[PDB]
Amino acid sequence: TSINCKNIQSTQLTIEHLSKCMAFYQNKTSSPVVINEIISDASVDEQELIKSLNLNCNVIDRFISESSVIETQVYYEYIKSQLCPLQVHDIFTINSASNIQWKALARSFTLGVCNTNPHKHICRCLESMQMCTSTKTDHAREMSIYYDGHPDRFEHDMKIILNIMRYIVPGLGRVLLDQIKQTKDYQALRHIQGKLSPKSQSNLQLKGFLEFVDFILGANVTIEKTPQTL
Amino acid sequence: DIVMTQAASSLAVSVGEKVTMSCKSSQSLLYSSNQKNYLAWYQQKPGQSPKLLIYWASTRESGVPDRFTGSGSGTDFTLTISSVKAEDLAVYYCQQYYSFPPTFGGGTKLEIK
Amino acid sequence: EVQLQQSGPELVKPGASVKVSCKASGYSFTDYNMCWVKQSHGKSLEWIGYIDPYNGLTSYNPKFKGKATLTVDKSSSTAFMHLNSLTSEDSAVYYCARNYYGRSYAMDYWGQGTSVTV
Ligand SMILES: *[C@@H]1O[C@H](CO)[C@@H](O[C@@H]2O[C@H](CO)[C@@H](O[C@@H]3O[C@H](CO[C@H]4O[C@H](CO[C@H]5O[C@H](CO)[C@@H](O)[C@H](O)[C@@H]5O)[C@@H](O)[C@H](O[C@H]5O[C@H](CO)[C@@H](O)[C@H](O)[C@@H]5O)[C@@H]4O)[C@@H](O)[C@H](O[C@H]4O[C@H](CO)[C@@H](O)[C@H](O)[C@@H]4O)[C@@H]3O)[C@H](O)[C@H]2NC(C)=O)[C@H](O)[C@H]1NC(C)=O
Ligand SMILES: *[C@@H]1O[C@H](CO[C@@H]2O[C@@H](C)[C@@H](O)[C@@H](O)[C@@H]2O)[C@@H](O[C@@H]2O[C@H](CO)[C@@H](O)[C@H](O)[C@H]2NC(C)=O)[C@H](O)[C@H]1NC(C)=O
Repeated sequence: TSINCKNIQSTQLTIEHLSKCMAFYQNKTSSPVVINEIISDASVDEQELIKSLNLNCNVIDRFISESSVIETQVYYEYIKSQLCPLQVHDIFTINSASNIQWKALARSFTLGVCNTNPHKHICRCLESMQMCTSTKTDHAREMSIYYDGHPDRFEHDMKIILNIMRYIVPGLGRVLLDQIKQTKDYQALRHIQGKLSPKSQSNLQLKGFLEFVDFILGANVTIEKTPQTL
Repeated sequence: DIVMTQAASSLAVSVGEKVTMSCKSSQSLLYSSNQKNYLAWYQQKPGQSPKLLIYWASTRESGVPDRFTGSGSGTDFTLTISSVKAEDLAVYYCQQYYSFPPTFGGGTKLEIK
Repeated sequence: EVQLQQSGPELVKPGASVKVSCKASGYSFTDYNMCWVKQSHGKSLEWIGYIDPYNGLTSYNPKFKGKATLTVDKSSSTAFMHLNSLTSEDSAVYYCARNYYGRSYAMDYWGQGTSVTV
């Protein structure tokens, strides 16, 4: 069938499926909407509750972070997509406030492979914003000797990637990233990164970063997945 | 790739005197994300293997005397010996492990008089 | 403590191949990778390449990509450097040095060295 972010089926509660309900994935960069019409197709009780929250684009991500109901988080995320299109897609514009914040985060974090080999393309892309066009195969020939067969190093850089993406896609995306970090199920990260690459063609640095993610997920290394809370 | 040039092929000092050697690099060896200079200092006594003296341009390896100090940043680095002893007469090299491949200096021979 | 012993000296006529051994003791051989350094009779020190014993994967200086080939036997904790088609340039002393990924390509413990003469 098809997933409704306002009504999500119980079996659809996996990183793959929940990934589809991220706000940027809704492809609404425009036509921000008054909340009343957004919730016009919902129970009158839930309408009076959501109206009672007094939501706006600044605090909505925090209300999403506070709720313990994943269906409520996904719903509020849908509300965020219709209410806050510019805030949602602000990161993909090559020069933006959000893009500058993310750039500062990337320059501040040091990947393990960067610490060992600062000359590598990905390090240059994160620090000095150069070399940001490189295929996953170049990354493989270069850094496969660094990652393959090293779970500690792989998890080390993986957590950093999860922080940087944590600040790319707030709200539901951040929840999914935290879930991935908690469960060590790092391959599920594809479902986020795969949905972010074609969105990122205008931003070269972002494109190269996500390409690096694509390479690193494919490193020959065995990881054990801790239990899930959902 | 990077080329390392050292000031003196050899320098002669008397025992007890303070000595300073230079190592200059073509490209800045400082990675701003971790703020660490990728640079190292080796001591190679006559007919022996190089011993690691200093790594990161400042930190000195365990077992290296307090006399040896290293400092510098960007492209300019210097190794400084407080009071030279007889045992120190040797060839001192520097290495950049920033770019590929790691490259070495010509070496600076401390001769004792 | 930590020790790296290398094979005895080698005299090889030009055109043949020579293989040098590096026996590691005092540490876990697969946690640190092995670096090989060509030192000519001059003061010059040249970085040949390194090999991760756990990965088996290698990385060579572009200069020595054709001349050198690095392998390892994890059982005996030994690292081998192989030089083929020796010439006049290849006459030099070859060093085997330990390296830890946490401290980029800085070598703390060095082997005894092996003089290869052509
Ligand atoms: C908002 O816009 C976005 C656009 O960004 C849109 O997302 C796309 O939506 C369309 C239609 O829903 C999707 O099209 C489907 O594609 C199916 C095949 O997808 C697989 O292959 C994709 C391509 O991979 C190739 O390219 C990559 C580089 O991109 C490369 O590495 C490889 O070499 C490879 O060759 C791949 O992107 C895709 O991955 C998706 O799914 C994984 C796993 O869930 C996830 O991790 C990813 O993030 C990504 O979401 C997947 O691997 C195709 O099969 C499918 O079905 C048609 O064909 C079958 C044939 O049997 C029919 O049965 C069926 O009925 C269909 O006719 C359909 O064509 C497209 O994949 C989406 N893109 C992304 C990135 O998700 C959103 O939907 C829009 N939002 C809306 C509308 O609300
Ligand atoms: C992916 O990894 C496996 C195993 O890990 C590698 O091999 C060992 C030497 C290990 O100690 C690590 O250093 C490496 O990351 C690769 O090789 C097979 O491993 C099995 C052990 O389960 C071994 O018995 C086989 O001889 C190995 N070779 C095979 C099966 O061909 C495997 O090749 C790696 N795949 C890729 C694409 O790199």
